[PDB]
Amino acid sequence: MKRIGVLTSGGDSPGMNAAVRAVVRKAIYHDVEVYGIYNGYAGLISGKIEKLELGSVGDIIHRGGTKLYTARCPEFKTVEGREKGIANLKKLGIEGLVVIGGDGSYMGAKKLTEHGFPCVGVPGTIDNDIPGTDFTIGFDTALNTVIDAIDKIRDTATSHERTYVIEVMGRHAGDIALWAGLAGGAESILIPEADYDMHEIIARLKRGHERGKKHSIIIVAEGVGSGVEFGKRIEEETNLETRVSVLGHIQRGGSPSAADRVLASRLGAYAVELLLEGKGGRCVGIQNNKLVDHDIIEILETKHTVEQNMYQLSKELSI
Amino acid sequence: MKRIGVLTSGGDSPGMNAAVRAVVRKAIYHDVEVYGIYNGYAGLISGKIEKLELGSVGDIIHRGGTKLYTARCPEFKTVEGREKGIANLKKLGIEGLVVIGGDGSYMGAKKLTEHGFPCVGVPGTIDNDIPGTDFTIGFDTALNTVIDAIDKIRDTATSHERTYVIEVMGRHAGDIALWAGLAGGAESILIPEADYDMHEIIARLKRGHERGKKHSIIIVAEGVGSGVEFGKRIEEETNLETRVSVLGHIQRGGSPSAADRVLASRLGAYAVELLLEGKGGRCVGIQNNKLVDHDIIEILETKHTVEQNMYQLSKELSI
Amino acid sequence: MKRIGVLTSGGDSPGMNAAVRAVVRKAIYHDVEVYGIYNGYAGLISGKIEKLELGSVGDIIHRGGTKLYTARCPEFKTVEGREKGIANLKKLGIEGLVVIGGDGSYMGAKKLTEHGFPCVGVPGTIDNDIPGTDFTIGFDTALNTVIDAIDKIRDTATSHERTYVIEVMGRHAGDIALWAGLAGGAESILIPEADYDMHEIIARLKRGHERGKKHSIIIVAEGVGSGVEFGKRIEEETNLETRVSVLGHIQRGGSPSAADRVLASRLGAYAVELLLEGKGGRCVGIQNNKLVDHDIIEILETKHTVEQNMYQLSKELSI
Amino acid sequence: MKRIGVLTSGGDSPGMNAAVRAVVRKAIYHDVEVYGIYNGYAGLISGKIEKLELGSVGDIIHRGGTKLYTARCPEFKTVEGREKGIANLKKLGIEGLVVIGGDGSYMGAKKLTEHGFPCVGVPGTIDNDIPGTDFTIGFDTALNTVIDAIDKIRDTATSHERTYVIEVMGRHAGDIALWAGLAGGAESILIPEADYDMHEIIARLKRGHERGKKHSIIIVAEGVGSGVEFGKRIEEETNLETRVSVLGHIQRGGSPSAADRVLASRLGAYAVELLLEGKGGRCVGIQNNKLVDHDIIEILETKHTVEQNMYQLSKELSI
Repeated sequence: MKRIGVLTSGGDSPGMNAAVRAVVRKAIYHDVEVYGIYNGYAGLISGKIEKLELGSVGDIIHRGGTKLYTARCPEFKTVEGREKGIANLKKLGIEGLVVIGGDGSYMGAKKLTEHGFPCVGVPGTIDNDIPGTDFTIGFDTALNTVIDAIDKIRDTATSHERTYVIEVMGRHAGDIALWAGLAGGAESILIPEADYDMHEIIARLKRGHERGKKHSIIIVAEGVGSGVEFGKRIEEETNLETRVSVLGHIQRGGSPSAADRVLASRLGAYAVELLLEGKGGRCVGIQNNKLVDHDIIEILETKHTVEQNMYQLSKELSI
Repeated sequence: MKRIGVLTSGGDSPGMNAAVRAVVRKAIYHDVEVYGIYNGYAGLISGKIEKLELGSVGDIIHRGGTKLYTARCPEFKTVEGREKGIANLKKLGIEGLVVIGGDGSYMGAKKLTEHGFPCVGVPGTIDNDIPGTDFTIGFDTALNTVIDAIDKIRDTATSHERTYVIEVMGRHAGDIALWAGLAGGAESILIPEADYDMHEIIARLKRGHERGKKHSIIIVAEGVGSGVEFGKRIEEETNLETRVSVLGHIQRGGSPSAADRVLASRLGAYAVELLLEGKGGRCVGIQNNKLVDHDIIEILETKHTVEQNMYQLSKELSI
Repeated sequence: MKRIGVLTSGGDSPGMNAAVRAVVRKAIYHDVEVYGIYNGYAGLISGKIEKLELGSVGDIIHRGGTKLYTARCPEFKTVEGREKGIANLKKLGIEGLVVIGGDGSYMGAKKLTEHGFPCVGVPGTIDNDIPGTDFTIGFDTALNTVIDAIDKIRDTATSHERTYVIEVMGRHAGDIALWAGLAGGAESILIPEADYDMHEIIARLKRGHERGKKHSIIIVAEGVGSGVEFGKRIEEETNLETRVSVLGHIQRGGSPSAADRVLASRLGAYAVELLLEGKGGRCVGIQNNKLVDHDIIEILETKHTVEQNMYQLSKELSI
Repeated sequence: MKRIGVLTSGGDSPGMNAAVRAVVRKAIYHDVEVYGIYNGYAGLISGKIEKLELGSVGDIIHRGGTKLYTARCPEFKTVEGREKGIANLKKLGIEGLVVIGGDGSYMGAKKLTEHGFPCVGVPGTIDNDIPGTDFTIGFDTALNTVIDAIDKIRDTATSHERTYVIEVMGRHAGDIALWAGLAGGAESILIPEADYDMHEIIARLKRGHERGKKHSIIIVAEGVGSGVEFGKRIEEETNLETRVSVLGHIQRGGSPSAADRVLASRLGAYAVELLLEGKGGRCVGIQNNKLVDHDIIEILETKHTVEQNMYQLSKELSI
């Protein structure tokens, strides 16, 4: 292989630039040309595609977002859109693709592999919800964004002796909520993977202000519901000054943590390695602190777990 | 004067600990005892009041919030509550008070001055809306909190070529919005002090994506209305992927900037100075980069201004 | 067991407070009293020891440093000092210790175990150089402190087209330098575990400014030598504007990352678990993303490794 | 005037990009072309000069450093180099310059003004040492960088009960040291503008550990001397665990504070205003919180002051 393409799709995550940078530098190390495909899969159709040179990735490792941009491409799922896509690839003689992003995106990449264009998938999402990896690029950075906000809310909650409900992103996964709750010492944490009881939660909360906890923080993964809901249902059964904050899209942006930069660098180079190796339809990741890769289809079946032993601990440390 | 009290009321702001620390150290420098009154004016009634020693303020300069806590005291406005308050003061022989916080709080302090208890007011609020000062303690820190969030939203807005409406606090004042908009290069800024036109705003926004601005940031002071409102009214007349984020209470918390620490230190010591000087019913502040103090009643009349020359500039730099 | 003690010794690391908080809450969860021993082992001698209550650990999870303090105790290594230590323990009926900190500290804890006081060791150091764990509490936070400083130096190095040598801590281990070099995209990285050639480094550096790299960052673990030394030996063979910066003790302080909070919470609670279990002379940690514990003596022999596959990568991505 | 040029020289400072962005947008607002001159004055000689478009300044307001780069140009001081400079300007028909940076740089701009090329100077330096302005672009951001490092050192100094000497930049001015010392609650502050006594400093320091201050922070402007020097002379007369840290070039880099963005935006636009007005040989700034401009030569004579009333305060709050 002498020429490959690279793109980012799904929700952007911090560390995507560091991955792109890694795919480019690693390929050029091996005398392979790399083409930046812009706007996710929507670039395979518009043909917005450009050679990426060394100087192209020379000031991005520390930058949030993706310099290739990202976009939803239903067009590409159609046989028509798909072949417009393939035709643009052949046209530039691109032989393989590294796809960086969500689990929506791993489908486009197995499709292309079956049509002669080997693709390797790279997990980019703050949600930490891609199978085949303990960790996705942007998770760690998200966590730091969250705890930073929580730390600031604790200052005001404490000064005013108020209780706060904080909604975190995560889509359908409780990892952000679970790790950020733990890390911020939240009185309770609500996540899709583990049962909660709202009465047990009020209870823990009255028996905190009894003993003189004046303030509390409750963490709610957006995958369980709305913080503005939980906050009111709480104000009712305690008649107690409650505030809600919905952190929102800040969780997505920002210069990536050291953890995410290293992860993106390691996985991006890894991906190129397998492409240049005759492997296609694989995704890479980190499992048990070891770099692994997997047949994509084998593991799109497998369902996501948080570590329950970590949820228990959050209960034991909140009392 | 040999014994004074100090308290924080209204919304807490970062830098309040640094002010308290300054009031305590400055008084003790002058052989004056200081008493920490907890829970704002609500402590003058409960009598939750404690001598503050040097070691009391020895690890707070960098801490957000107020270690004296703060609370609303309608009780204290009543003649009854007020005299319970006065009685607790006499009881401990506290002769004067430094009051740190909002403009609600400057009233309690003029009241006490007329009843023989000289009080000096110190501007603590992130809103920057206290007359007698160009700047209030916590403003600068708020600004940094805001631009930090904006910087993170710009990463995702840019990657996805989306337009964002960001709601900032400020109560009734546009200073947060105005300074943060400018500082983040917002396409437009909505503030109570200056007229905006929503059509002029859509216009500036179509004539941006014409020339190929894929993304925009619009800043809305909460004193003009709801970002979830503006965001939808925008989605309608552009049919264009709009997102809203309501920053919320993070703007209130967090370790204070260097600017706020210095300001709080300078004003807190200044306040003690005037108390120990036979001045009462005064507030202090910084005007034209000079430390000043003012008869409170003379200037509770005066109405708040942003700098309009700074609003113009924001228009000229957004086009 | 109904009563245990906890202390921090060695160099302090961010996340030590979160570990202490976890040891306290986890033990109180199980109806076990906990005593805070201050000033490391020097507290077992002075008897500066205090019961720790729930409210004791109620505002520290996000705090850098150790609220129990830490100090070197040669005294304690002596039979005399040691038995003054033991006598204070019996005096308060403390039956076991959780020891949080460096590998110096694991010796004190095996000593106590042989003298009827079961001790469990917990890895607290930014150096990431404790055997039995892939990661030590404070490493991740150190990394972020480093990359943050690097990011700032890159700004000025880039603007002025200068080359910079940056010395990072790590004692005898290259993990900080290795991970932070990778994460910051350093042109080269000098670490004790892997050979470097200074001429190969000048070479990579001339062949960078040939192709128009105006600026470079070189990372030096303090365990290989002095940056002020490498910088000059570089200025000589290139006659090229070189700057050195020695990051220093900032790498030790600061509010811990989400990663370090979680790690410290998990390992702290884990430690209590084994103490309360009849296990002594063990240290815990995380290996292959799994919580593990080890006979201390078995593994004080084992020698530290960085991941060499990660050093290669840094070479491949710098060219 | 229809065509101007803009460049940055001297030490780079955070907020220089925001100033450049402001000069460009403000001129284009008025139908005036702007040319980016690269590498400071060294670009007037090499002719490395490029038209700057709107999209040129579209993603820099939040960026540290200068995208125009900066360099020392002794060549330009020579009549020869100077006229190669002028010839490149005429060649592109550039009629005026906005010069952003140090006080070295204000000389180049008065020179050009006398040779028919009106120039306006804009204060860009972290040192806050440019006459005609209370504040220079990058100062505020420097302060925050410093206090952030101090806050981290306090964590470890406190945990270990050590005393620390911290050297800060500032060249010949004590403003960084003075403001950051105040803001960090330093035990003492050494600055060129105010006398210190080393024995008075040891004294304050023994009478601190008498009363049980276990740790202290001393701040030294690099313009008074070396921290590694003060630290040793302190270790001698106290025999007390002393540590030195030289913050270094981190103080120069990093995304600018909200304060610096606003200042740079305001002064940048202001500069263009005067150029387009027939004013030349002027520099702008902020004095008594008011935007002002000054004949350059009139005020290169005037000598720099810190506010002494602010140094006193630091003495009074440290005791």
